[PDB]
Amino acid sequence: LPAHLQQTFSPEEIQFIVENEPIKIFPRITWQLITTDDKALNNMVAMRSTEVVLWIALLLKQQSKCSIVAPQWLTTKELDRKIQYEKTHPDRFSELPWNWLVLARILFNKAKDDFHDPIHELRGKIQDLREIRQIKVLKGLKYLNESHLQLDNLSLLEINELRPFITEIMDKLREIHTASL
Amino acid sequence: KIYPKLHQMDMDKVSRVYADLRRESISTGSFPITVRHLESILRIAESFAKMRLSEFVSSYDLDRAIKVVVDSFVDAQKVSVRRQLRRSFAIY
Amino acid sequence: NTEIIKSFKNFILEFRLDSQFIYRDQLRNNILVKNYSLTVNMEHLIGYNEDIYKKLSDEPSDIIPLFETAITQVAKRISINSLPTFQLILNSNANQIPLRDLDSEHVSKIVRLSGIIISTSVLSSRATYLSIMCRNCRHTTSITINNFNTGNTVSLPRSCNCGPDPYIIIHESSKFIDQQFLKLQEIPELVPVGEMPRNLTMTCDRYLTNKVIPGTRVTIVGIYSIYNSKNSGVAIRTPYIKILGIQSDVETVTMFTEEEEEEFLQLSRNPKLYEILTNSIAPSIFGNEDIKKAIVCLLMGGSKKILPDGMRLRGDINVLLLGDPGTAKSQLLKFVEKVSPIAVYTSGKGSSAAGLTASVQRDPMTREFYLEGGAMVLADGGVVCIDEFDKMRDEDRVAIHEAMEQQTISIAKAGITTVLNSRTSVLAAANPIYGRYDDLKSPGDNIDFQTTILSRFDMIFIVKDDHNEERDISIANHVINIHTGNANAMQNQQEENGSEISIEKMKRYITYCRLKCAPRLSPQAAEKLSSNFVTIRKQLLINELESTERPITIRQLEAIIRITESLAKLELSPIAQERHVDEAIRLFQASTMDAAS
Amino acid sequence: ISQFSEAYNKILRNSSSHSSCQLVIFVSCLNIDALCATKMLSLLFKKQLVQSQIVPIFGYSELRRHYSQLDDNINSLLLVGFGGVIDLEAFLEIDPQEQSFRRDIYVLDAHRPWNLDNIFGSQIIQCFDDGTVDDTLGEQKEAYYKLLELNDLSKRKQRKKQIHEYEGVLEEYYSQGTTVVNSISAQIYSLLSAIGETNLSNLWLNILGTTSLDIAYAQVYNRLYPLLQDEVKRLTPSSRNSVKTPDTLTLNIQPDYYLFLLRHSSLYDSFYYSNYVNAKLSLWNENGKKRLHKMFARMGIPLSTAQETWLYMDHSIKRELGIIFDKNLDRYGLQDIIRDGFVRTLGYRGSISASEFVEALTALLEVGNSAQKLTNLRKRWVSNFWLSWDALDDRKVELLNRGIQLAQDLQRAIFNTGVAILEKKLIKHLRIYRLCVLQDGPDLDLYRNPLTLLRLGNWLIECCAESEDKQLLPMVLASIDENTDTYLVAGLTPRYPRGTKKPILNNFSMAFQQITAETDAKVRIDNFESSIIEIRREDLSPFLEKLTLSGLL
Ligand SMILES: Nc1ncnc2c1ncn2[C@@H]1O[C@H](COP(=O)(O)OP(=O)(O)OP(=O)(O)O)[C@@H](O)[C@H]1O
Repeated sequence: LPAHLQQTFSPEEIQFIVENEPIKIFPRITWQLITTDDKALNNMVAMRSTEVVLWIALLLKQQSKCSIVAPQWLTTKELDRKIQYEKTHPDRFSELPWNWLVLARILFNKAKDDFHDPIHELRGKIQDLREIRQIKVLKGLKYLNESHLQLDNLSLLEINELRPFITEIMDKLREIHTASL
Repeated sequence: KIYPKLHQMDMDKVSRVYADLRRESISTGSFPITVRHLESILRIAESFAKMRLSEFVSSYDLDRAIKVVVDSFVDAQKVSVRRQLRRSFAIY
Repeated sequence: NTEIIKSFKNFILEFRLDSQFIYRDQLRNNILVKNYSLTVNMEHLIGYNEDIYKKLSDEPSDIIPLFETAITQVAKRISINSLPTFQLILNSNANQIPLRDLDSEHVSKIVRLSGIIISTSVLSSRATYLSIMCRNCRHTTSITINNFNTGNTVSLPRSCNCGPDPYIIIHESSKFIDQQFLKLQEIPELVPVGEMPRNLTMTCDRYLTNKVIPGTRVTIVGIYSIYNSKNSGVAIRTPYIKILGIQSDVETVTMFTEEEEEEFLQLSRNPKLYEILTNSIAPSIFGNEDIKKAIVCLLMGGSKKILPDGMRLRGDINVLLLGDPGTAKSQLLKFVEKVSPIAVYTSGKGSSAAGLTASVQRDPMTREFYLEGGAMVLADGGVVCIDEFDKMRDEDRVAIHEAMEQQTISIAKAGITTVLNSRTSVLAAANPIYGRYDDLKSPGDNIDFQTTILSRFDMIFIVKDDHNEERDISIANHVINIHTGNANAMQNQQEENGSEISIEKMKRYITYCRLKCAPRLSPQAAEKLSSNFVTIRKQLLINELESTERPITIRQLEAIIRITESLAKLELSPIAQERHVDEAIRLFQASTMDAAS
Repeated sequence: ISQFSEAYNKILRNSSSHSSCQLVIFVSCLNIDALCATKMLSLLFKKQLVQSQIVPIFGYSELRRHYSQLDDNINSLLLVGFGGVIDLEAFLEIDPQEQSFRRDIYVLDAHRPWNLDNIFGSQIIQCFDDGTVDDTLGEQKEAYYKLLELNDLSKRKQRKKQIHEYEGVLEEYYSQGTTVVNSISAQIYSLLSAIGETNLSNLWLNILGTTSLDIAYAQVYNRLYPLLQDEVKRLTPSSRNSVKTPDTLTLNIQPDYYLFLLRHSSLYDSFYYSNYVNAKLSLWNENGKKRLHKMFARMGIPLSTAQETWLYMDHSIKRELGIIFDKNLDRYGLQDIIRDGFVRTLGYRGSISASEFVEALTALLEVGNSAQKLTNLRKRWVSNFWLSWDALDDRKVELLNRGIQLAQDLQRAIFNTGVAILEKKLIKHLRIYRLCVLQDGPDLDLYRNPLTLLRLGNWLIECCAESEDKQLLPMVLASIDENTDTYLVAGLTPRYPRGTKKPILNNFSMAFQQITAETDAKVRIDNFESSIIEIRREDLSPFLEKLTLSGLL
């Protein structure tokens, strides 16, 4: 019996989920491990790009034996066209890595060192897009009615925290109207 | 300027020496021993020390402090105090 | 000048103290609030830029507008009408300054200060924006007061023939703000010398207003300056000071943080939760725990029963400290005032200049009339400390007879007859006549003559100081330990460390509690008590069978009833316990004993 | 007597295990110099993810209460601060266990002389002598190789004289002032630098660790600035700002002062509670008091401005401050204040002097928290210990401010109680040495911490003698509150006014051993620190007479 949350996913859970996503890195390394579902790999070439699951990358990076690739989608200069595209589209939320919130929080824990001036940089940049995305949630949130929601593009993290909000809502709405029938 | 302070150690005697200064002093008159009255002895002591410029309470500072209070309380007594005089001798 | 804006905007954005930046958070935090406000940490500000702080400190008044007009900028970014300018409050705790010293040097200098307010003016408007038109040219214009130090700073421009200054006010289109006009006084403790304490008018605007109760101990910041006014010289201007920001010691304010409830819940769980407070009230004090205990029951506030009809139970009771000097009761109430969030210490006469009667006074200008105030009103809904209650002039002493029960004062003075509400809980410390022998006498023949004064009182205490050797030497040495090296004072740390109340938090605890629970007695407690006093009512009359003169009322029982919720309120329980009641009986029994003597 | 790396490499084969490991660092004990070296090492294994125990040992014999308590699977071991004097083969015994022994012990001590049993008889050791004093120190070679294995009556009598010759020689060594060589973290950092790792934190830690004993001379440390100064040269995060940056935001060299709580207090009291300022200016008295104010009259400083926070000092007051110092302080002999010692810069959270950074950590030691009570209280010091270890953490700075503030609370009573003592003239001049005792005072519990009177004594010894002619001397001190005349007695040594020509070491510590080898009634070596001892007032009086004579120095 979970008690809490328990219906919504924990942010610690969803990040625990996003850990499962594969990404390329630059190992210092040159048994097996067989593991289970990895399928990878032959002992990896030092200073070479290879796609691997996220949390394992945290491992060798935790020993600093590996160098994680920066997301191509993660370019602050590149990200402005999104906020550019976002600032000109009051409706659409544009495009998302879909895990990216936890990433940046996690990316800057350790892997921060790999990027060029991530410091004092995207954190603000990402933050602006974070709320401008978030603000557009509530602005469209006034439209909220049963039985349909066009949620479109949103980061699941905020989607998770918003879960208790609307899920508790429309059920009232759907109930009250349908009950009214 | 000068701010005298007692050391609790040797001051324990007064709490002991006062016990002589209440009940036996209570034995005559009504009482007239007061809780406040004891508080005075310290305000008494603080004076001579600054006069000594010691910055802290000394025994000699108390020596007057008690004696100042002893007969002071004594004179309040009736002529029967002449008998009350002889017991206070221990507090000298 | 310009573009210094973005530098704050940078600290508005560029700034992140790891792991999370603040003011940029605070803004959106205030956004949905529609708070239209920001509280700045200035001591934090220097941490960002060292230059702009003193660069701000040079002429802070002029860079005031450089903020809220800037804060809207990204706020407007985050808003994406109409959007009124936010109200910033910057604050610092670092070097506190005495009211005793205000140097003209400090003009246009921001200064954090502690203070004790006399009072504050009723709120009045200031128009942040206005539209104005030529009474002649039909020319359309608009003006704003974007910021100000009252000057008057601005007036109608005379350039529209047409003139002079044909432009005129339009209020409808104009937009407005408020000001409190606080009058603050220095802390009484220091350093008035023999001289009377200076008093000062502090300027509170918009959100600044209504933020502080009159008479409260407060810490405040703002700018020293001078206004010529007119209503001095040659060409001398009267002193005034801006308030920004005011971060006042909590409360010094019904709301509070959530985790506070929990730590109190930790206290509410304690079996000794009441008994520890028995020690907390008297760190320096020795004995008289019954009277000591009798303190707390009144501390939580009395029974308020408003259910129809308009008849309502009062609070909080009455108590008498009467006993020979060396009772330390006046010293006691001095602790009492410190313990009450709102209380008035009165030894009078009145205290200090305060009318023991809330009284009427005329307005100097424009004649008219107003309530001049009264101690009952000053402390209303709270603690009342009284000394020399026997030395009180009996005429306004009469007003006391009313103040305690009906708890509403009314005076016909001039044209204003209005009936004020007084919810205060009074306690009488007045010394008994002729020392010990009055106990050899009737219990009465002390207050006035009649005990009808006692009638309005509830728990009245007669201190019996007996000269017991061991009893004195205990507290006797306890006294010396109170002194240097303050051995007793160091004992509280381990009492603070392990259990014992800090008593300032406790005040917050009580204030928490006082507003929290509304305990209603269990049905069987009353019948336990109904069976109780009926004996006491019957028994004391058995003492009255000798025609012995001393006393009893049904109001005597009702007072006891308020003791039921008293400690029970400390328990926080919704209903009074059966077991809980009993201590009130034996405790009030100790009060009844005073009648027994 | 081995290179650190291979010794560290030696643990590597002994390291990784499941269940791990097994080795246990010993935190021993009170002195912070171990603390930095632990975390750097603590971080070292973090890099390798090496599991192990962390024990904040306090009692000198407490390790015996522990080593004799929990040792099971431990295949390897490292200790800190101890063993440089007394042998654990005697202390533990040991008992050679299985050549290719099952367990080995790294022994960290910066104090000399090393124990005779340390280097030779390599067992758990791994003698820690490397690389400081090898030396030689060729004297220990005759303490064994000559000693071992040791007409015929002539050759027999000839050997014994040679034996007594070496015994007579060996008798001097190991009987001698126990003194620290250098901050252990430095050599550990050398090993840290040996593996190639240099972390601005880690160097800061050396900067931190180096600072630990800085209150007591250097002495090598004076040349150890540059060793660190080279490092600040070895590392330049950028050529220029790059403002702030909001993150790193890193340390830089500054004109540091013996002035206390510089950034963290009003400059006025900053002089007032500064110990170096104390005796030089005779701060306790009213006479020299105004003279400092006279310096503000020289400095052109408003008295209230001295009352002002260091945060808000005018930029003029800032930039001209040292120049004001340049034009003033030298007149009073205050010219040796300014130090180029390094300062961390947290920007938004502010820059801090490691010296100042240290003192806050020092406040953690005594506060921020029958015979069982002392173990209970010593445990509280250990209970209070980790909270101080918590203060080692970087992100947690807010908690530091308590000690930051509490340190200010310390000297307030520190500067308070001591000066009170000054009025009574309680020093016993004696002849051989200056001597003192505290029979009474408020809050001796706070004085129960050795560092309390230690910072106090140092605040005293330099106060009582600047000099203050003639002949700077070791100080006597004792104090008592409760626990039946415990009377903690800590050793004290004279301070030169910036002119330590000689090591001069320690004497009484040997002399304290003289009485502990004597009737030794109520005297307690229970203190890990040789300079500090527990004694009953009842037996200390004769202990004093036994202390007065025979004087070893
Ligand atoms: N229970 C007690 N605890 C602590 N101090 C006490 C107690 N009883 C008496 N004293 C001491 O006796 C003195 C009484 O002085 P104080 O002025 O408080 O008397 P009082 O009872 O308030 O005067 P009055 O009776 O006129 O109201 C104080 O110094 C106080 O320390």
